[PDB]
Amino acid sequence: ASVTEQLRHCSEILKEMLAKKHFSYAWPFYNPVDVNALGLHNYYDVVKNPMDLGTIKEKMDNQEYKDAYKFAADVRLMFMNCYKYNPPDHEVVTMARMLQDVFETHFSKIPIE
Ligand SMILES: CC(=O)Nc1cc(NC(=O)c2ccc3c(c2)c(-c2ccc(N)cc2C)nn3C)ccc1C
Repeated sequence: ASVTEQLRHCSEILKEMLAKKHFSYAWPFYNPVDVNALGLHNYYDVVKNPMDLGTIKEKMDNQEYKDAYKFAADVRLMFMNCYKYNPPDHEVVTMARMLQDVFETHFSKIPIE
């Protein structure tokens, strides 16, 4: 479990989160929340550190993650932003949790801290 091998598995996890099979619930998370289109103008009063898969993929491609756990922190931040902002019963929370189930299932293969 070198850091290279771990970062390689994190790239595979991200590819899986962006894969076609999950599009039906992952699409709200591909790009920054479109606050202006949706009219969610209190979003930035609640969420001070936005994150989305496109941002994570740009960081991964730029070699910006030093280890698997910094990658995990950014992925989990994207999900926590959704859970912090949206009502727990909301449809986008259901979609977020489905995408998180994909992440957590695969991230379970990464050695602990
Ligand atoms: C404090 C507050 O007002 N909460 C709140 C929020 C909602 N939410 C929506 O109405 C909504 C509709 C379509 C939406 C979203 C949210 C999001 C979204 C937003 C943020 C994050 N982080 C991730 C995602 C995927 N994407 N799409 C396509 C409704 C009622 C309340 C009271």
